Amino acid sequence: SVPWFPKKISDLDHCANRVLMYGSELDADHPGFKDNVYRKRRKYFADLAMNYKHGDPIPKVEFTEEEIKTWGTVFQELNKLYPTHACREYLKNLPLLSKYCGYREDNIPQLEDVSNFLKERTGFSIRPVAGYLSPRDFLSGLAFRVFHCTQYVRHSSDPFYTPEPDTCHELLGHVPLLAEPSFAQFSQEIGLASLGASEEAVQKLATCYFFTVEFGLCKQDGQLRVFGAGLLSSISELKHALSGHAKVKPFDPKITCKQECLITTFQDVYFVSESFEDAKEKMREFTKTIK
Ligand SMILES: Cn1c(=O)[nH]c(=O)c2c1nc(Sc1nc3ccc(NC(=O)CC[C@@H](N)C(=O)O)cc3[nH]1)n2Cc1ccccc1
Ligand SMILES: [Fe+3]
Repeated sequence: SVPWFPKKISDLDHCANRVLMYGSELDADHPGFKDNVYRKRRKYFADLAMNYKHGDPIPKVEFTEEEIKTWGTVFQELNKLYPTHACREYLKNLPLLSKYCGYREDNIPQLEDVSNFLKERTGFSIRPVAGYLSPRDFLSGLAFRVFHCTQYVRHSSDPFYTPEPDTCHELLGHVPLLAEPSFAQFSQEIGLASLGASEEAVQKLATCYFFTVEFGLCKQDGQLRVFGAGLLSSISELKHALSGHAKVKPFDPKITCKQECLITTFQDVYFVSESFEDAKEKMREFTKTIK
């Protein structure tokens, strides 16, 4: 029988809080693991997300000077690399975000502002999320053009590394492409495909999502470019991915879905999509075979 799935955007209220691992529950190896002040700050962010209901404005947060410095450090360096590394759609949308959502080195954009911007451009919206969700629940958000988004900032001891998504990853990695209609469509259809799907199918969709939305490369005017959010927010892997020393294969869902998703190291392999339109077409054919 078909498992429960959200049927309208407010139904995400019921699965968004089905958190498998709370945001405040840091793994032994976390840079802030021994920091009780950062631990409290994380509990504050997790509580904001848990209390959030669809329809609410996303609570605005006053970021500390230390958090803003961490953002600025990350921001400053990544921006040096984007012109020579990022896909054209990313480069087109990022200056719009600087203009309308206050992206700059000395300011962390508010999720509410970014959500209102996306709603206008592609109908995407943001939902703050406490911590890790099941792949079923995370992907179901995309069905309604909702991106579940972390609001906290990585620990300041190491601005260039995070074991997990933080809101620097969300704002710099994900948001510029959610503002692109072809990418938004591609993403939504991953979500739509997942709704009520078997566990098996959900896992394969989540792996395809990982190797496009999070670590994807594309070919544009004969060049390899980056569109994966996990690359776009990581100084070291962004450079590595286009370095010439990375393994690279064509995006092909039946093959890609067999690949392991690595969380604490560089990927072993990156997949190249011809275009967002082509990736979308390939997923449509793939979904027929698993659903
Ligand atoms: C498939 N899936 C699920 O099943 N459940 C989710 O809740 C989920 C999800 N996918 C995402 S989105 C997402 N998962 C990620 C994993 C890794 C990375 N890696 C990096 O950013 C590298 C950066 C670093 N090396 C550096 O130093 O910069 C980016 C990710 N983006 N989430 C939301 C979620 C919210 C909170 C916590 C986890 C996940
Ligand atoms: Fe991500």
